[PDB]
Amino acid sequence: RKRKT
Amino acid sequence: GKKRRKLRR
Amino acid sequence: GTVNWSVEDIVKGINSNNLESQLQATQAARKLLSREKQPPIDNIIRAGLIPKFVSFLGKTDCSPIQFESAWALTNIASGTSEQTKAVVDGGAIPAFISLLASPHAHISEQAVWALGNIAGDGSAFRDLVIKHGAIDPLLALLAVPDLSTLACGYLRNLTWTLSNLCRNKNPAPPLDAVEQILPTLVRLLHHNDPEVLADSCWAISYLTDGPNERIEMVVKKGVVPQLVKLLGATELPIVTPALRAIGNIVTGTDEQTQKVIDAGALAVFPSLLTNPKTNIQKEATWTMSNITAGRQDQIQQVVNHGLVPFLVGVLSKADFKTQKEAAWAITNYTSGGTVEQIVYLVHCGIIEPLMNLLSAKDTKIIQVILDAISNIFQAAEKLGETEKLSIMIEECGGLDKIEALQRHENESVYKASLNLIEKYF
Repeated sequence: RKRKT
Repeated sequence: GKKRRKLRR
Repeated sequence: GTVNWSVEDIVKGINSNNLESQLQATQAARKLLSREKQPPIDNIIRAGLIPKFVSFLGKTDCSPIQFESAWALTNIASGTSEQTKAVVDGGAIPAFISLLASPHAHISEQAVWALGNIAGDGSAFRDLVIKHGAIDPLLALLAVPDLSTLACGYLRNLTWTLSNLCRNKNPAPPLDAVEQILPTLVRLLHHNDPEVLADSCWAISYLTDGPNERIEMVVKKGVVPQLVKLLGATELPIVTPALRAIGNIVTGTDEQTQKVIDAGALAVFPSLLTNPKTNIQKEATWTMSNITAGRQDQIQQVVNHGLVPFLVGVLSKADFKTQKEAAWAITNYTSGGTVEQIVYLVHCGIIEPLMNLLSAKDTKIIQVILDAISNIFQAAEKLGETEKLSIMIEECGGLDKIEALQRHENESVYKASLNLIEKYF
């Protein structure tokens, strides 16, 4: 789910 | 800003 | 007296076997290189002058020619990569690291500035500067009881350079160098000078970009609190890197994210998500999307701070890049949320502006919104309300939009669009 950067 | 030119003391 | 010589004049004098004759030419060259309009860097380089300048740096006898070389060489290093390379090839680096020990503040300052330009150029030079041992004496300039006894410009320069030793990412700076720099960094993060605070935040920002192991290093120094105070600053040169630091931290682990929330960051976001500077708005919404991509405990904190209305707000009317981040915020939220949480999102008026963005020349976002619209319906099935939900979507013109998307230049877009029409229309 998390999106770097 | 990555690099910097000195133009006066 | 030494204003506007020819480069031919500068060469003739610097080649003379006369130290005062050389000093006046090196002062001519410096005034050339620090003029406002286009400085003649390539003629100087091509004149063959970098090596004689580099040698003047070691003339501890003549303090003033050290300064003028340092300055000249600084300004050559401030140009293109090919140009910085000329300075580095001359053997400048070990020479400047020597100058850091100088008893003359204005000379050590200049060597700081110069190393700054050299490390600023990119990963390879940054790493070379560290291999030559710059970090030990740089930090020793800061070994004082109280930073305020240092001169403004000095401190600011010194901060800018440390900041370039953290910059440039792949390859990220050596873990060993980072471990050593962080205490001084944390200390600068607490100094009251907006420029010092700006470049400190930029450094942290640089460090916290990348792998979660890197994030941990920083967060374990307990700077997350101070970062959030900076988040509420009024000077946009401070808020911007402060915000990018916080936003980097919350791409990491849930435990890392919770340090940010626990530190009260969410209280600042109504201000940040309605900020006039577009660049702030876009990065604040991006930050939100990586919080709503967290634990249900953590999503609920987004809710309690009344941030969902602000997301609905950004979805409604920001510039497109910001709206693109807002979609992710909503998709991530509907991926990890309670039944009750997805209901709240709908009750805050999420459906109408979600549909307007189905009319956007981008597939990437359409893919995102469709996935979001899906998860809402799935929560609608678990509460038996998919009737009322499909009405809303039609009553606001969503189905006019959705239907026409089966006829779309894309595989998984035409797929998921008509997958909805099947199961619900």
